[PDB]
Amino acid sequence: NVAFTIIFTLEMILKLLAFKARGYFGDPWNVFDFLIVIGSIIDVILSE
Amino acid sequence: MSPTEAPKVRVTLFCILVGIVLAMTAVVSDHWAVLSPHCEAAHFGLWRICTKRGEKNCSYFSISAAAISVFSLGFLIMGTICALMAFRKKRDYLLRPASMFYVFAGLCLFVSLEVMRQSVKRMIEYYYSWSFACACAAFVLLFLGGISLLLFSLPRMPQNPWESCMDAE
Repeated sequence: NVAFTIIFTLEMILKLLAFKARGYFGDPWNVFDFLIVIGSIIDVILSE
Repeated sequence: MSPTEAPKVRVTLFCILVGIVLAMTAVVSDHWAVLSPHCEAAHFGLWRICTKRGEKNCSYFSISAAAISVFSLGFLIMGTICALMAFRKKRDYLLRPASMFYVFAGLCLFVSLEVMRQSVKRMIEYYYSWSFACACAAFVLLFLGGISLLLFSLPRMPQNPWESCMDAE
């Protein structure tokens, strides 16, 4: 639960670097992918 | 312009700006547990916890419910920073992630509701006339407005075989 959550975080930091933000929130799967990464982190912190 | 000048996005954003304080009501109010032994009434909150007989005495002590609402304040800062700069500098995509944190603002509030219901469930009645109906309005505000703010800046279902989400302008 922690080990995957770090990995899909690290696909999202990379997909901010390549598109520089303006282009990342243009494709609405990435908007959903931003939504999953956040709530998955709160799954970790609130559990522990 | 068209995502940020529309009347549906400015009615919505001011309705975000109302319930940002309704949680801040609940963050310093201590009213949504009314104990009644019969006197030994208590008035619980998020920081203050207040036993009244008059001899009004409020104090401290359920520490899970406090730490969650830091991120119901930490997101609530970070939700506002993007939304503020999303009017200037001709950025309008940035209106989308600011809607995200407002959803995760109220979702941290709904946690701290039920945990202070579990500070009641182990602890004679339960009654509310101020805090429960404001914080379970602030949740009901922030969760519902941010989702509406989210839908109003995603483009549309394309309706026709040439359109695409993310198409020029």
